[PDB]
Amino acid sequence: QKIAKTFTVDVSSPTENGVFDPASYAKYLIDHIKVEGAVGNLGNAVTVTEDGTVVTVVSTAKFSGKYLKYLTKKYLKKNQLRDWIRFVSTKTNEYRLAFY
Amino acid sequence: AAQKSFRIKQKMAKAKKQNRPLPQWIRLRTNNTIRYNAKRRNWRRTKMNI
Amino acid sequence: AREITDIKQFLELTRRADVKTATVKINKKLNKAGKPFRQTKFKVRGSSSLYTLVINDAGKAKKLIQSLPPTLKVNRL
Amino acid sequence: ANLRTQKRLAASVVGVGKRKVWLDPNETSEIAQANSRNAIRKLVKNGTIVKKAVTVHSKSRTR
RNA sequence: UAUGGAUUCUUCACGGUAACGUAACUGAAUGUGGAGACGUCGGCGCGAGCCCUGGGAGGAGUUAUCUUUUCUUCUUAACAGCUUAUCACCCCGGAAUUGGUUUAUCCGGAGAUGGGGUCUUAUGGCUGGAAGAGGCCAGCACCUUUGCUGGCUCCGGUGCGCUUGUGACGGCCCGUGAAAAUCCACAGGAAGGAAUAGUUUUCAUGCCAGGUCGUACUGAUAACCGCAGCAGGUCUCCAAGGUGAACAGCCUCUAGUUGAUAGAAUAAUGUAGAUAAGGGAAGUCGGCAAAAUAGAUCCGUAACUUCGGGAUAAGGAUUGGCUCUAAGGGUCGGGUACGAUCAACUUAGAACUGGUACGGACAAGGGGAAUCUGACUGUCUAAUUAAAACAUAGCAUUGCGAUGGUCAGAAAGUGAUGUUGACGCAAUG
RNA sequence: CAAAUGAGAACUUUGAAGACUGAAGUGGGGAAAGGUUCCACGUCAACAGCAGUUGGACGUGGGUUAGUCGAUCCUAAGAG
RNA sequence: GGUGAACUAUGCCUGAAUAGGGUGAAGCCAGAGGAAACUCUGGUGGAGGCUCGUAGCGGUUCUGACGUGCAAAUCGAUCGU
Repeated sequence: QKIAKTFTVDVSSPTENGVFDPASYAKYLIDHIKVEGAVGNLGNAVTVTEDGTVVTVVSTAKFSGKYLKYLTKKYLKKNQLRDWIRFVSTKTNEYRLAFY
Repeated sequence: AAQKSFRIKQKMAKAKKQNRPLPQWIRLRTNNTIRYNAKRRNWRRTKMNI
Repeated sequence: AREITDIKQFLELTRRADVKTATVKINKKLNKAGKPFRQTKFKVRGSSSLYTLVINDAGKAKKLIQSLPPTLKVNRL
Repeated sequence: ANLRTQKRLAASVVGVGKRKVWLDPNETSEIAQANSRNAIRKLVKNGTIVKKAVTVHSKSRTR
């Protein structure tokens, strides 16, 4: 009911490469993740926390790794980072952005 | 047919062995007129019809 | 192909004199979502059949593996 | 070269059709040397031979 | 072929009221029973697979803009154990105010309803097989034999869905829809055995062996037959999505092909498709060929008739999109009359809307009034005649009671009808 | 369309396109029949009614593994 | 004096195959009218050498194509079932 699913994304490789802004990516995440069908209605349901190099999305409402990969793909397509970075899950809910 | 009999397979084997051209050396025998195998068979040309 | 339920039937099956191989399989499963327990399957290979004794307790499995005579060829996998 | 055998073998080895088997046009020599199922497996693992993606048949309009 | 288990001072077992249950639990001749062993159609039920579909765990696509989005993996075999069944059967009890009950109307004092049980294991579930496999991912060491290392492989829902299997039924027949090998069982009670031992290899475990022949591939616009790598012919299984009534036509997925001598040009005449102002069969032997009609819903439907039909008669209208409305269901209870969750597609209305268009492609009856003729369905001149010809049911006639009628055979201690018997067989119209 | 192969490419191979069969298929198997056409290597004289470096062609080989699939067993119409 | 039923004709034995619709037979359930006899209505049901129409089987017309053909009988449309 209040089970908190945590999805972590490792942005260390693009951060070190210098072509990624984790803060902007996270901001895009909060302002584009839609709850119940509409964006911004995350009434303290999902949160995004940034440590500078690893962005963690915790959720109590409906949210999925497929959703997160879709959002990340949309952001990298908006920023033209596709064909350069891949979104890959090392472990369950342990995704990362791989460069090489 | 895949489900053959032993007689049919024996005929198969005999025709398979007979279907070969003249050895290169018999053509060089003395007083020899045989130039080529005149009893050659292709599965398309002539049916064994057994 | 035959599943063994009792330890006593397992231990009278061990001493049947037609057993040559005993394979032990270690399994991870789910008792509760937060408590994934370990299961042990002792697969004794007789002539006609393969008997499989199942244990969901690590301690009982340890005691069984100890009480098993070392003469039998045990493949742990 | 003539990689008909290799294409048939790749389809059989990797479980899709010859229409989905993709052979690298720049490794023609390597594929030509590959004349066993084991060598075709080496190639598919090396990425010289790649399973084409399934042609999309979306059900979105139907839904 | 031995060990365990079973069975003995009541020698060849106990239990259950019973249906019957169990790990076993002697059983000869002889006899009997069952399985093998059976058509087709219809609807209904259940299951498998497939289709569809929600969440989640991965990979791929699109991303000017939108889409928690589009596509894809998330599998469980034979076999062993437990369990699970409609139908049947048993026990108690004794029923009209008849009740139970099917989609379909049959069942009950020859014992219904109700309550409690027994059984078949089709079928499903769990466990073993078995995750160690398969699949989906990620990574590592690289003229390296090539492997190894981490994760995941989860949980649901629905249906007049499609196909297959199964079950309980119902319809049909002057048609009632194989045999045998094999296997089991029962009846009977021959033989033999018990107190230091025996009985079974229909209980469990254990040991040995399983010969011979076929097996590749095509199975057809190129592996077969047609003189051929021939537009011909030749038996069968599996069968995704959309539209739609639809294994129609039309477009896609998996899979498979992209093979038919080509290049240039676009004359006449062709072959195959089309369109035509006004007229509308004046053409012609003849409306030949073509056109017109066409799906669904609603309305209306004549003569005649063997009352079943004719009939989709004839003849009219509507049909899109969008936003709504309404009706039609399954799952829980008050101290032993109020509500909540969800699939799902049918039907009927209301606005609004548009170059009045809407079965928008595909698909898809022209109709009527008569005459001749054959009742009909059916059959034939493969390769010029499909008909009014043949057949047919119906009707009628004929022979024959078996040492017989009709018909075979050169004969026969030979045959068909005939595994037959006048409600039959045979011969005719 | 391009590349590779080759003396030579409309026809071979690979990649990219565009298509079609459209699950009572041009797919996956089989029965009869065929008989090695299966597969690899080499090769183009003849054959594939154009071509051919390709092939069901030519040359050389390799390949069909069963107690459980089928025959074998049974009987049917019938044969004898 | 021999050889043919691998085509085809006809029995027999053993197997297999055949969308979706229209009509709506018997049987059964309820209701209405009537003094009665009975008559009528609505459902249900799923019959038929029934019907529209695929696969299949056949071959009407074009007297179409072809007619030194794809073919010593085929091709296309239209048709019968």
